Amino acid sequence: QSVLTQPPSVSGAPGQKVTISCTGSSSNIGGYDVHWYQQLPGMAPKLLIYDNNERPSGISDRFSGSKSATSASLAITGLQTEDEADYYCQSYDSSLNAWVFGGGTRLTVLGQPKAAPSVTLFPPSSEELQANKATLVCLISDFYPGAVTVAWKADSSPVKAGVETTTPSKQSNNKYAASSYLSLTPEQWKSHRSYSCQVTHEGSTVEKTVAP
Amino acid sequence: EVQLVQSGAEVKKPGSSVKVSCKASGYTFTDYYMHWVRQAPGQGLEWMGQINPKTGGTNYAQKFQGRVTMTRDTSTSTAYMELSSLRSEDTAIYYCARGGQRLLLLRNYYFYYWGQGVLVTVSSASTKGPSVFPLAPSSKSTSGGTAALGCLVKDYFPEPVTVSWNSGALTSGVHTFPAVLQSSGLYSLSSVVTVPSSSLGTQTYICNVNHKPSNTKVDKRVEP
Repeated sequence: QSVLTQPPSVSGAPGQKVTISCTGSSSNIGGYDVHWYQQLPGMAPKLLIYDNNERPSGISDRFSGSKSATSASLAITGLQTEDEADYYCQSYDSSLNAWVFGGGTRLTVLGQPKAAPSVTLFPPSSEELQANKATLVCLISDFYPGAVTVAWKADSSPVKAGVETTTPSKQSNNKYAASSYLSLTPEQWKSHRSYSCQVTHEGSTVEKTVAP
Repeated sequence: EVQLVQSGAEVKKPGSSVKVSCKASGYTFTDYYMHWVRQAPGQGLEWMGQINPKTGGTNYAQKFQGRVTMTRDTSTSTAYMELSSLRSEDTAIYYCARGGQRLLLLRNYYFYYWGQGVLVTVSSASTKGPSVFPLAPSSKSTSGGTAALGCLVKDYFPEPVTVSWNSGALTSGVHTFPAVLQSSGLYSLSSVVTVPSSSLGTQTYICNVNHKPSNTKVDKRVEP
């Protein structure tokens, strides 16, 4: 899928160093220079490093690149909240005769206090039930950092079917929000004592449950 | 100074074809190769190919060989990328990015100048207005409280929808969540509003949901 290889994610406290690896082969990095792009959310990729270690005008010296044999590396010092973005390496492959990219590394800057999520669980409305559908809605908010997993139970038994969960999204207050939906038949809704939405955050669990 | 201005954002059906444009200004169009780079949402960058603006000559990435046509209109300084036989996995942001100078034997191969990118959404789904359902106040899930009530905006296509409360009069304590995409190919979202318990029965709460693509407006009163 992607010819160059990067770690999917790195993270750091403000002020610290992070390093992002880009691994290739003799057919790409072994023969060609490596360039690096910083993609802020909603933006086109922005050239961050070119020709292994050069910076475009405007790019801070906190960003440095290096290349070695068949890999390349992007070093970031004095990590800032502004550095939160996706980082891509790029080169060219002579075997493929094609430009090649790394799969990207998501950098998170831990610029807020850790916070457990608030969890609100809504039962199906009578209107949806009359449409012979049923959706439980689990709303998760004000957690930090922005990574949760959601587990649904019917009574005590887990349900994986019909579960749809958004990725976390940054609120206006810089904490995160997410939602999870459990689709049921109205029969399924009525035929259990309860349904639970369990949200796991940093190895801690917050749970809400509702009942017909 | 140099600007790459893109167009062609849309929602397509699988099997169809899309043509995205990239108009170059601020330099002599014919002096630099033009490249196309796609990015499926949440995913990485994918080189599609390049075009020589002077000659019209092209080189396509392997993956797209059977399906892509890159052209140029030198008189409008515009490069075109047409992708055919679209399927859902062609859902992506399509960027044009300027390459190295055409005549140079050893030219640069990073991308400094990018177009803003154009979203192409490929889905079998047809335009569908949402069903709106009230999320009746669960008093025992807002510790402290207050209490949160809301509106579920279910099964619409395509994005976006917008929601307000009380025709926009109520704005505080309002949280409208990012939509989710379901197996049906349809989207759903919720909007919730955190509110003083004693004010539940004294008004009250009406969610106004606008889905422009389907010309649907729903005003849902949420009773406790």
